[PDB]
Amino acid sequence: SRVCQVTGKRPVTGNNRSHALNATKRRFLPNLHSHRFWVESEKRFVTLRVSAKGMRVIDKKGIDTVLAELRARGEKY
Amino acid sequence: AAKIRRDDEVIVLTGKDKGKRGKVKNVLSSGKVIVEGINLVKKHQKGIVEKEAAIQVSNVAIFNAATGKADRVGFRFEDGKKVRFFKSNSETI
Amino acid sequence: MIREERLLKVLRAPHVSEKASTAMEKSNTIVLKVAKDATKAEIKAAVQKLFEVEVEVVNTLVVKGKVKRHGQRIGRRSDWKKAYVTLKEGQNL
Amino acid sequence: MKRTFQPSVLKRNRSHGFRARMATKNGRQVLARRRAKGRARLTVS
Amino acid sequence: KAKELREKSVEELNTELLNLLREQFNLRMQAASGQLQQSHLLKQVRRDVARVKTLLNEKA
RNA sequence: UAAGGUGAUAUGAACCGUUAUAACCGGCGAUUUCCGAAUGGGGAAACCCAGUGUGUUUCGACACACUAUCAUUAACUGAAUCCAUAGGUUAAUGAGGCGAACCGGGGGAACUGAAACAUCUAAGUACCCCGAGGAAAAGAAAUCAACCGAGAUUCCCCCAGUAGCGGCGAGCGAACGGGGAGCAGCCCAGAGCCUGAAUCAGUGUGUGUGUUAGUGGAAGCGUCUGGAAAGGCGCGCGAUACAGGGUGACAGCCCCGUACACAAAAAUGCACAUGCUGUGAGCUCGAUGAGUAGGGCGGGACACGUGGUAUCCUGUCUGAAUAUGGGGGGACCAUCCUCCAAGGCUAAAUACUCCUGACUGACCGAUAGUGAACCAGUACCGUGAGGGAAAGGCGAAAAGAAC
RNA sequence: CGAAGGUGUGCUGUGAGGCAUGCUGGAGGUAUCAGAAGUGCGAAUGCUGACAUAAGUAACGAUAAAGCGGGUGAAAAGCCCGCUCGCCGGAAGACCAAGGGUUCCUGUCCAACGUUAAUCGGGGCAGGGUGAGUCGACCCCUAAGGCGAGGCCGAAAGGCGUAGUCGAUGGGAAACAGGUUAAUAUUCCUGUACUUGGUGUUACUGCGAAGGGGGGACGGAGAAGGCUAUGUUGGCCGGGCG
RNA sequence: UACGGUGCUGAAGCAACAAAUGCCCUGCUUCCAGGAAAAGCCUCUAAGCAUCAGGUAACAUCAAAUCGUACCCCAAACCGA
Ligand SMILES: [K+]
Ligand SMILES: [K+]
Ligand SMILES: [K+]
Ligand SMILES: [K+]
Ligand SMILES: [K+]
Ligand SMILES: [K+]
Ligand SMILES: [K+]
Ligand SMILES: [K+]
Ligand SMILES: [K+]
Ligand SMILES: [K+]
Ligand SMILES: [K+]
Ligand SMILES: [K+]
Ligand SMILES: [K+]
Ligand SMILES: [K+]
Ligand SMILES: [K+]
Ligand SMILES: [K+]
Ligand SMILES: [K+]
Ligand SMILES: [K+]
Ligand SMILES: [Mg+2]
Ligand SMILES: [Mg+2]
Ligand SMILES: [Mg+2]
Ligand SMILES: [Mg+2]
Ligand SMILES: [Mg+2]
Ligand SMILES: [Mg+2]
Ligand SMILES: [Mg+2]
Ligand SMILES: [Mg+2]
Ligand SMILES: [Mg+2]
Ligand SMILES: [Mg+2]
Ligand SMILES: [Mg+2]
Ligand SMILES: [Mg+2]
Ligand SMILES: [Mg+2]
Ligand SMILES: [Mg+2]
Ligand SMILES: [Mg+2]
Ligand SMILES: [Mg+2]
Ligand SMILES: [Mg+2]
Ligand SMILES: [Mg+2]
Ligand SMILES: [Mg+2]
Ligand SMILES: [Mg+2]
Ligand SMILES: [Mg+2]
Ligand SMILES: [Mg+2]
Ligand SMILES: [Mg+2]
Ligand SMILES: [Mg+2]
Ligand SMILES: [Mg+2]
Ligand SMILES: [Mg+2]
Ligand SMILES: [Mg+2]
Ligand SMILES: [Mg+2]
Ligand SMILES: [Mg+2]
Ligand SMILES: [Mg+2]
Ligand SMILES: [Mg+2]
Ligand SMILES: [Mg+2]
Ligand SMILES: [Mg+2]
Ligand SMILES: [Mg+2]
Ligand SMILES: [Mg+2]
Ligand SMILES: [Mg+2]
Ligand SMILES: [Mg+2]
Ligand SMILES: [Mg+2]
Ligand SMILES: [Mg+2]
Ligand SMILES: [Mg+2]
Ligand SMILES: [Mg+2]
Ligand SMILES: [Mg+2]
Ligand SMILES: [Mg+2]
Ligand SMILES: [Mg+2]
Ligand SMILES: [Mg+2]
Ligand SMILES: [Mg+2]
Ligand SMILES: [Mg+2]
Ligand SMILES: [Mg+2]
Ligand SMILES: [Mg+2]
Ligand SMILES: [Mg+2]
Ligand SMILES: [Mg+2]
Ligand SMILES: [Mg+2]
Ligand SMILES: [Mg+2]
Ligand SMILES: [Mg+2]
Ligand SMILES: [Mg+2]
Ligand SMILES: [Mg+2]
Repeated sequence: SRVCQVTGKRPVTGNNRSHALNATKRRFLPNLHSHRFWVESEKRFVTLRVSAKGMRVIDKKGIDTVLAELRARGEKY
Repeated sequence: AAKIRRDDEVIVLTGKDKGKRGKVKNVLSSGKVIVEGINLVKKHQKGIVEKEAAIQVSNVAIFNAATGKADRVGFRFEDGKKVRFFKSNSETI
Repeated sequence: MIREERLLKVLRAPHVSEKASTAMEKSNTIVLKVAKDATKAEIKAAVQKLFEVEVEVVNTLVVKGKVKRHGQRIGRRSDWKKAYVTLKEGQNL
Repeated sequence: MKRTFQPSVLKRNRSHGFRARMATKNGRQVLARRRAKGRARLTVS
Repeated sequence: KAKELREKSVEELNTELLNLLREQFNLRMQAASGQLQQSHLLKQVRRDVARVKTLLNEKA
């Protein structure tokens, strides 16, 4: 599914609104990218499907802290 | 417990045989009794046979031979065991 | 080898009919009603043990029960198993 | 003339039988509805 | 007859069980032939088998 | 608990029992085929076919048990690849499926109304999906208020069809504040001193108190009509019992009950009591939730349709100060007041009834009331989902009509 | 010592109505004054049930066709038996699959069912009847296709698919003739066979798969030769002399 | 004969000719549109076992379960009330 493994961002629903205010249902998808993250503690690459936002979280917190959070949830990688 | 029992002498309170006496031959689970010589019917048996029809148990009373009248039954415990007694004179049946 | 408990439940009844009587006189074959789940091996063992005869062969069939009206309501008799048990020549059950 | 019902027990059972009903959520909902209604015969089986 | 059967051992109860099952077989054959007037014996033996099996299970 | 009994249509047969192992009722056990989550593999449900281990064999075979999947944990093992990791096998523990409503969440119509119709409405309704519990959710102020003060959440009555929103149309529609129901507060983000004091869970065991069978339970006769009396007439009696039902017509006193008084070997809910097991309170000193608040863009939620639009949520791009600090007070600024987000738990008042017991009705009485008073979700119809009836009354007693 | 309801009759009010009473009925009814409504039916091509009309009318379902004698019976155009006639005969015969499920056979019954009668029936009731190493299924094997551990994907539900595992309409061992029941028969019996596997006894001996190879293993059309099923005729045998 | 059907016994039982759309034939000839799969089966060895198991043939013996089997089936029994 289109779910960020770091943040849990997923598709949300809302409306397209025309100039005449016609509402049609749409989705907003996360900006997801499969990315190979270097885990220097483990000396290997871990691939995560992450939002661009999730990538900024990894930059801020570090991959070790993030993977520990994933292990606590039971999110496997 | 049942106030009327098989082999009790009873007197008929109600119906065509009111006042007649007889022995309880059989007690039915329907709340009826066969009383000997009471409530006779002529059955057309595939001969014409005379036999007792069941009577409502509330239409017979225990017959008190001492007073010579219909009586009511009560229950009490004498020496551990439950006994029946005549309400009129308090004597164990 | 079959346990005696099992053998005492497999044979249900002798089957009585003109075909059964003829089977006995002409072909030395007894016809039995047997348990629905009885095998030819179990029937053979049970006959040899309990009737004290020597069995040549067992043929079996399942009789499908008849659909029958009792008053208005529809019912169905049970299926049952018939065994044609051929005895050896000089057994004489 | 050839009418619409051309019976085949194999096709009957594969299309509508108990195991066909059990194979999908929507088939299991059929069985749930029929049990709730109190049907004597849940399926064609 | 559970009080009497409870005095026995597993060996004796197993002996008693086969005796009852043999009796049950013989009565069944008599009943099928129409030489059993006493139909009440069928229930008696059936319930006796149940008693022995109950007590064997209790001791097991 | 008992003098009767072996469920019904449904008689019979063959029996069992009467002072206690007949039957019946209740507690606790035993047994509990096959299908079905169905779980050893398969399968057109109620069937077909195995493996492994044990035990027993009359050598033909037989019996019993285990063997699904996923998750977590552990052990043994183990690639590309050196270490390793992936992977493999076994073990333990848990899950799975079903269920009427209520509850939280993920999605989410249209008819319709606007006397057309697109904004708007219907409506976050119907419906689909996920998850839970006896309730759920919410909850201990970055809340309101207005310079006076209040003091978590929830529910009810007001405020008020008001203020507002609105093709300012149709419609939508608060809050502040007041009256009530109920009431309760805590913990982590951490070291120290100190003992394990507070109190919540699992497992006990006495003490009550209910639940699951039961026990006793008052007092009426005569006469008239009649097929029959419980009715009429006469004269009595009980009542902490004249609730109700039955009995050959309408019975306080014929029967079953009722008021009232009692009862449990066994299992069990609850409430306190004191153990054991884990849990640690108190105090001083310190700490105080960042890709967050806020912003830009798009949308959604707020009664509030972008409007002069505060506040909340966030798909996307960004991005603080962190108590000498920060949030809010309906554009915005200043002043003043008030609160402390980015961690969490928490009873009660509230919602509902598949189901169990008791009781009630200016509710129905067989075309009514459930579709169904009756062997009805049946017969019957349909490939299927699904649809779906009709049909009650002899008599007091079968005395159901011998001949 | 006769309630409601039903059905008559009489009286009565301006009306909706009311009162009385005979018969039926056989256990309920309810003044008055108030109170509440599922409160009044002729229509809605209204709804359900009952019953009319047309009408003893149309029709009795292939124009293959009947006739007679005897039987049984309450009764015979229809059943049974017989003789004759007619109809089908690449079927209107015979055997099956599919589908149905006792309709099969025997006895008994004729209400209903059978477009008539019915003694008859696929109708009612009862009893009987389906016998396998070799036929088929199950089973081994796969096709299309289905499901699918992990996996990849998807708001949820789910979608796809690997290893696998299912799935015949296809591939895979073996039985024939005769006889027999009211009703089964390549299943029973008689005679004569065959297949696969397990165990043991003897002999000789490289056996061993989840792998390799072979095989299984495949089209349309056409042509002709060799055959058999089968038929015809003769011979033979039995019977015939119209 | 219980007139439905049984019992008893039983001769000849050969040849010629004709002849399939059936068999030889999953053949042969020919054509283009170029005609399943997998197992059983045969054979080869690997790891392995190694004078043991296993293989091969004859001989003997045991096993071959379970379910279907009635009846209609171009039809009065199936699909069409
Ligand atoms: K609309
Ligand atoms: K309109
Ligand atoms: K009286
Ligand atoms: K009475
Ligand atoms: K009473
Ligand atoms: K932001
Ligand atoms: K401030
Ligand atoms: K109805
Ligand atoms: K009247
Ligand atoms: K009144
Ligand atoms: K009308
Ligand atoms: K007419
Ligand atoms: K006629
Ligand atoms: K077979
Ligand atoms: K099988
Ligand atoms: K002539
Ligand atoms: K057959
Ligand atoms: K067929
Ligand atoms: Mg819309
Ligand atoms: Mg045989
Ligand atoms: Mg068979
Ligand atoms: Mg399974
Ligand atoms: Mg299984
Ligand atoms: Mg399998
Ligand atoms: Mg409109
Ligand atoms: Mg619960
Ligand atoms: Mg909660
Ligand atoms: Mg202040
Ligand atoms: Mg009592
Ligand atoms: Mg009393
Ligand atoms: Mg009466
Ligand atoms: Mg904070
Ligand atoms: Mg804010
Ligand atoms: Mg923001
Ligand atoms: Mg803003
Ligand atoms: Mg914005
Ligand atoms: Mg918006
Ligand atoms: Mg505006
Ligand atoms: Mg502000
Ligand atoms: Mg927030
Ligand atoms: Mg009704
Ligand atoms: Mg009526
Ligand atoms: Mg049907
Ligand atoms: Mg009655
Ligand atoms: Mg009335
Ligand atoms: Mg009148
Ligand atoms: Mg009305
Ligand atoms: Mg009318
Ligand atoms: Mg009108
Ligand atoms: Mg008409
Ligand atoms: Mg006319
Ligand atoms: Mg005419
Ligand atoms: Mg005519
Ligand atoms: Mg005709
Ligand atoms: Mg004639
Ligand atoms: Mg004719
Ligand atoms: Mg004829
Ligand atoms: Mg029938
Ligand atoms: Mg017939
Ligand atoms: Mg007729
Ligand atoms: Mg007639
Ligand atoms: Mg018939
Ligand atoms: Mg075969
Ligand atoms: Mg496939
Ligand atoms: Mg798939
Ligand atoms: Mg999966
Ligand atoms: Mg397969
Ligand atoms: Mg096939
Ligand atoms: Mg036949
Ligand atoms: Mg060809
Ligand atoms: Mg020839
Ligand atoms: Mg001659
Ligand atoms: Mg041809
Ligand atoms: Mg046949």
